Amino acid sequence: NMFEIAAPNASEKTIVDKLFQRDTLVRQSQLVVDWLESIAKDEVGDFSDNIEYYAKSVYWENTLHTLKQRSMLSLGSPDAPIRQKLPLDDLDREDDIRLLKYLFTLIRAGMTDEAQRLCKRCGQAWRAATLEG
Amino acid sequence: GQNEYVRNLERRKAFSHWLAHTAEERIEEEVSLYGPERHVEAVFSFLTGGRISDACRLAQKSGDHRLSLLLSQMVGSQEMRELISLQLVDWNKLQVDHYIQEERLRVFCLLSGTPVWRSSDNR
Repeated sequence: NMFEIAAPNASEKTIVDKLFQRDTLVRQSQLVVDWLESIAKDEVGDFSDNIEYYAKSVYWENTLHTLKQRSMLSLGSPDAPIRQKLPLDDLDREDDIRLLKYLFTLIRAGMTDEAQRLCKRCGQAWRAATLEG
Repeated sequence: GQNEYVRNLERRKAFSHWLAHTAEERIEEEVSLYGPERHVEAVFSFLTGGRISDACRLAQKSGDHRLSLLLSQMVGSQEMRELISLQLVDWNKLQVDHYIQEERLRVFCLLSGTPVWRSSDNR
């Protein structure tokens, strides 16, 4: 009974652990989901357009260098692109789409630690902190 | 008034109760004056005067019950708030989180742990 043995001071973490320990059916569904995550389709890292072409040195580098310069007829002039649609550029949009497909495939396959390390490598502190939660 | 750690913690709890109680009346008066509540000031006043159980009811305009989940298991709050702070400082260093409400950012800095913030605009 140490599996569910706790006090009110025991955290929600230990709560989830005790629930998966005692609830055999939830744990069986979890093992089936773990098998599904293990046997999944994962994109190639350095041998496809996933990361081999998305090896960006800096995040929103295009948005920093240009200012809709691509969407301008001259030389011209995750909270910011949410508050103002006009910010994001096409290059960063496509690269983020690729990195997002990569991270989502990793999460669905269960490699969440590798997805966090990839968010750290790409400079995506936002997605990294989010995955940390 | 009169385990060392436990004793210190109990004293801390009593002092916190005193602080909350001595400011309670003032905080209640202030809130009545606010009228339509504003997360810039209302939330600041609630946070410094405690009463987080009622603060959550006040934050239902956006919807917030992770706090009920906190009252259930008072645990790991330190690390939760620290991760919030990390996210906030990342936003600050990324030149974003600027076109948002002025003192909303002020209140975010409070949970972060920085009592005085010199921003890029030298504010």
